[PDB]
Amino acid sequence: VGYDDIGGCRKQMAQIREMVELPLRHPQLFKAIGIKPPRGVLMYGPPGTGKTLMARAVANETGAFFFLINGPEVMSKMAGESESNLRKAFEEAEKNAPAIIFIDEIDSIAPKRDKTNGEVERRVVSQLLTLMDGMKARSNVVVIAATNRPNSIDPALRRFGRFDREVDIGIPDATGRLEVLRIHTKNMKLADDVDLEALAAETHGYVGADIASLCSEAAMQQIREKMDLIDAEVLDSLGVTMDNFRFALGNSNPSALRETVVESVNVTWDDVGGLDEIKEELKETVEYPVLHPDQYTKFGLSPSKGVLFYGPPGTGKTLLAKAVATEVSANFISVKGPELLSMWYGESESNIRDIFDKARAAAPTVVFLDELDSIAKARGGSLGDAGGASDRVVNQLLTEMDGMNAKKNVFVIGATNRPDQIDPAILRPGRLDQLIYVPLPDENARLSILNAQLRKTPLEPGLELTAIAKATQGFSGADLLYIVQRAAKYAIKDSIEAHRQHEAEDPVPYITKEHFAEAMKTAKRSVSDAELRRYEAYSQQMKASR
Amino acid sequence: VGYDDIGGCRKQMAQIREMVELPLRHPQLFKAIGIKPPRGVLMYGPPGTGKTLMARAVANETGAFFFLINGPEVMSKMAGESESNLRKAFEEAEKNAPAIIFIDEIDSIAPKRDKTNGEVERRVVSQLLTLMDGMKARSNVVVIAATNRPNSIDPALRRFGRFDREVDIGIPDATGRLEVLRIHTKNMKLADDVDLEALAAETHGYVGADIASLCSEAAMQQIREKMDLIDLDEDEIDAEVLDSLGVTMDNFRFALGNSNPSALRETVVESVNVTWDDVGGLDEIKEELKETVEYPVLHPDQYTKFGLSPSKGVLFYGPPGTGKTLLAKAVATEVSANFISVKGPELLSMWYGESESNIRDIFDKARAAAPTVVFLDELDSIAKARGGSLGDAGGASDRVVNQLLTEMDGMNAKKNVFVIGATNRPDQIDPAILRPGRLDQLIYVPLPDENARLSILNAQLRKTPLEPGLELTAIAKATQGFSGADLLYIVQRAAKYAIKDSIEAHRQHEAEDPVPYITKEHFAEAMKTAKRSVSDAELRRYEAYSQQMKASRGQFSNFNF
Amino acid sequence: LSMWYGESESNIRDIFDKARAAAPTVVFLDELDSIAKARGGSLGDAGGASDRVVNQLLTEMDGMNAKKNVFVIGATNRPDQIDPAILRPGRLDQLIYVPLPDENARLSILNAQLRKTPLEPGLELTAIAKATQGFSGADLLYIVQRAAKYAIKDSIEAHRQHEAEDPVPYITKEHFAEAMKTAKRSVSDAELRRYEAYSQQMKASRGQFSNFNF
Amino acid sequence: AAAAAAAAAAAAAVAVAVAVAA
Ligand SMILES: [Mg+2]
Ligand SMILES: [Mg+2]
Ligand SMILES: [Mg+2]
Ligand SMILES: [Mg+2]
Repeated sequence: VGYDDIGGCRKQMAQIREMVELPLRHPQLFKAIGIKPPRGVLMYGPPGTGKTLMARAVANETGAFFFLINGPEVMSKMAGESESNLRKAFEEAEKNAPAIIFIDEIDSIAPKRDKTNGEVERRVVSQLLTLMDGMKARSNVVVIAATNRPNSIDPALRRFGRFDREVDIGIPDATGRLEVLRIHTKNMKLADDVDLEALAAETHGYVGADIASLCSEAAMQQIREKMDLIDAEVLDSLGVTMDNFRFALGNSNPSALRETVVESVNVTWDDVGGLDEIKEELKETVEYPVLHPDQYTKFGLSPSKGVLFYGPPGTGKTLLAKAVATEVSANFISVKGPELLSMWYGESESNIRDIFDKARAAAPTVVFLDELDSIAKARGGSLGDAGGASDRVVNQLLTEMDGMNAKKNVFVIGATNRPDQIDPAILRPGRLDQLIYVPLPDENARLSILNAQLRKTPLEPGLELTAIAKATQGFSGADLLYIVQRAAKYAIKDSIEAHRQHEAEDPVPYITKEHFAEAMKTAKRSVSDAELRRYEAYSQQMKASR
Repeated sequence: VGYDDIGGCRKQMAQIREMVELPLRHPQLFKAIGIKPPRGVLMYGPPGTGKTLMARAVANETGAFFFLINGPEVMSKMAGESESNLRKAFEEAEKNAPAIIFIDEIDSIAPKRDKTNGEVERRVVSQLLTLMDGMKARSNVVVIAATNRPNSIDPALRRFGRFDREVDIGIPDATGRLEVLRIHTKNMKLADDVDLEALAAETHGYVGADIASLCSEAAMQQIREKMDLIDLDEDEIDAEVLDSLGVTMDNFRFALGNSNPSALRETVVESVNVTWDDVGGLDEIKEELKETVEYPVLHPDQYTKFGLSPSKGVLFYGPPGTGKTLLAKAVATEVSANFISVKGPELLSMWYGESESNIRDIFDKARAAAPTVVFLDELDSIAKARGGSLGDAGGASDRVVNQLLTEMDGMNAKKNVFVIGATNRPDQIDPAILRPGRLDQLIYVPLPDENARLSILNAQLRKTPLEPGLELTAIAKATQGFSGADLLYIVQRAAKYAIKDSIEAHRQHEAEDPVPYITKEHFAEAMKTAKRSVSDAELRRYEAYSQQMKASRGQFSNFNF
Repeated sequence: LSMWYGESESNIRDIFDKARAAAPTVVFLDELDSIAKARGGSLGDAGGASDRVVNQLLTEMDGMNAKKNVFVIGATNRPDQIDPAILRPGRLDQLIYVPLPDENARLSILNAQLRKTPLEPGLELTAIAKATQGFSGADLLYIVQRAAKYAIKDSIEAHRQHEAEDPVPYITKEHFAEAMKTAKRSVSDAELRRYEAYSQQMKASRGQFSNFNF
Repeated sequence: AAAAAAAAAAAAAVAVAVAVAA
């Protein structure tokens, strides 16, 4: 693998390239300018970005000797042997022509000295320090490192003369992902229909090996679908369609977020009835920044990020969250209400900051904070442990959602049932801009909800739902779902009865008007009139403020 | 190397040179005075300060025999061989002329015997101790040691006879950094435009090993600029381009703006782009803060002539989304001192005492790399009324508050560390931290007035193209109760409508730049859903607290002598 | 304090061993209420480490040891959190209350803080002392610092004018007149009455005491 | 002739954590 194999990161590639090559190629310029070049690099970033690949590329391309050092391979049990191994490695490297040394996973070798209990780790840390910096330290020997946890390294190691510059090999952009796809799909025979540009635009958080996994999975899917269809000429008809890549992309997810993946639930924009205005506003707010950033940068403003749905229970806020998670390109991070909390001290805030760090790392991302009544509450409670942690968590939320961060397209979606109990600093614009009220559907909204729910099911040709929609006047989408469930249960009971009678001696491939009439005589109207009074009072107070 | 290479610490230079050279050049004075000179040196300080350079300079300077021992170089697998190596080293050093033994990284050879649990390290420490001071102690042999941590050394080695004198090779001051710049930029082909005084002024926490990095990467920037287009020839370089190699001031400015002190390398804050022109309104607060942060750093001579220490701390309180964090960002951007940013509970840990360790570490780094601006966002998390935590979480919050108190005001060296606090609920902060000496001035950041709102709009729409016929005075007048966040929301909604119109128009045009700027109708439609963020009850609490502060302040107004 | 098990008490033992080794020694325990709190309060604790720490302090400051002249000084502003055992005579016998300064004490403090600063010949501090009633030493320091800041501002603008074409050899009356309009009292009446109640409860402990003859 | 060799690897330590009640 040469430099051509590495792609998606041009600045860092140049940074290592110039230092490793130009001093070994034309030292006349350094002799003329009278300064020696830097001789140390520490490559860091999230796992699987291509650090080892770039090291391999420079090793294979440069004519200088390459020596490989692994992290734990040098450690031993005897007293004074790991340091001997390092000395042997360094002296062997320096004995020959100008060379490159690569200490893979240095964070295993060299943690902070003060925060370790052993002794051999301290000795080997000191040995590294002395080897790289000391009397007659190095001569035409370049050292490169790779790690995933830069902060967990001895600060005495992060100085000029040891690791002169710390290049950040982070996730690539859309164009970088485009070149990664083009690089990986260069050897496999592809079909003409698929266009890699759309795939690169669709993928957001995928880094390096994630794209390699995508390509491998698409090829495997193509092979598996052709291998089962058929029992020399088969080799000629080997082509990977756009459908294979779409399958792989739908079934995949970025590595950093794989543990936070949500179970796939099939919901689409047509599956949610009514709420057309709210649906359109949400679509605008979501896909405007991600699909058209050129307009936003032309106008020189940032986009609104946060949204909050509030209203009676069951009206469809979590359904809208599901619909978004299914029908937006950005990554999704779902969280239950108190799911982040912990009994230990200073861990619920660590939980919040880790999830936000992952979200803003794999941007753009939609974080769905469900049931904010638990996390947010109202800061300044009833003293003691009634507020001791409930305030620290809120403060961490505030400072993570707004303050001392880089704007990186992270949209927080809220969902509550009693928003009057939410801390007022959370509701502020710039944290949760939109205060959307999701009211109980009216007659036409209920008709739309019924049609949406009955999308995929047999219906009698002469059956109308207008009577059902109009005969409620107080119901919610959950109640309409309950009516539909009871009707389906009675219809399937009739079907089982008919099947049993036929066996003893499709009878009903559709639901009937009498089935609906029999099912509807026992309805609920779950939302009470006091809750409606409270919600109306809150909404009109909000409008008065408006 | 030579005696001029090590610059920035002349006092330590002379202190080492005394016993390294004078007892070797002319011992007649010591034989007259009757007392032998010291024969033990321990150089300690933060990494990169110049310890190894001082050892190399001594080796190059003295005509005496030199013996360098690296730290873990002595240990061997055989039982009883490390001490044999030490014995061989010391006997070889002593058999020759009056020699110097340099032991680098002594924290590895010589840990405290009581805390270690192995056996070979204890035996090595005992061998070293008896070699340094026992029967038949030494014969005109001087031992030099270098370490980054002196507290992790055996107390028996920190004694007269073994290591009598400990020199502290510490961070250079402005003059020392100027000397380091002059030393490190004396062999390269520099430009005529360079004033090293400005560079030594603007570089604050650089330990002297960072000056070399800054200079080298600045030179690399210059060569990159003169290589990208003038001469990209992999084969050979013509001599003409080499002679046009001068590292310019713009290159040095770039190098300074990219680099940061090695000490604060971990806590580097990702760059955000806020400007004093980006922050609308709050002109009085802006000037006051600018003075409070610039006068002690730019004019130390004035303070030293007046014999008084500057005021350091400052707290911001007010309704949320008024500009506290924005002011913090602007400070971090365009002040010349280092910045340390921490969120509220960011430094808490489940382990016992680890939060206290983190607080101590960040404040020690802050005073080490001073002048430094530490921003404490949302104090209400880490600093609450002590004793009010009846529901006990172990009482660790009280310990955190005590540590903060006695780290901002205790047994310290009175270095330049300024603390900005930002909260939106000051009533929950302990009274013992709102005192002068920790957080002197308490600045109320109130809701914008008409002129403040107009200025905020002008600042937010500084770069966005606008309709020539548009006027924001009506927008500023219409609100009368909004905050900066609300005005930003109005602006963003206008942007949203504009981008919607632009996208749909472009789509229609492609089906078969119509909108080059936001318009009056866009603003009218974005103002239809405008809302106040802060209610009156919260405003009532803030005004009541401010009135209480005025009661604490209003007794004087202006008096007569 | 330390995360490990027993290392807090090990550190305390080491510090006090050094103190009694290099005697006579002075040991300053800043904010004693942080490490020495009343035992048993913590419902949820880290294995009772704070209780073990305070017990270690108790045994080392009074136990099976000698009196090698080691003087423990504590400085805390919350004497309610300190365990009663520590405050026993023979461990910390002298409880000194440091009240707010009176008129002559504020005058003394101002002179002490202005002992190295050039001053206007005609400036008198008696008015400032008479005008600060509830102030503390920190507040008087803040007043002085603000006056110095205004003096430096005037010096800087004067030097700027001089460069455009000592102007302020010393601080004047105006720098105090303009610097004391923002001064404020650090301690409120709630904390003041809390400390007064604490002092009076100790006085009430001294019950039925007067100029009595044996 | 035979020979000996020394080896000292590690041990096991104990940490202490703090919990929060409600
Ligand atoms: Mg790797
Ligand atoms: Mg739901
Ligand atoms: Mg060195
Ligand atoms: Mg803020």
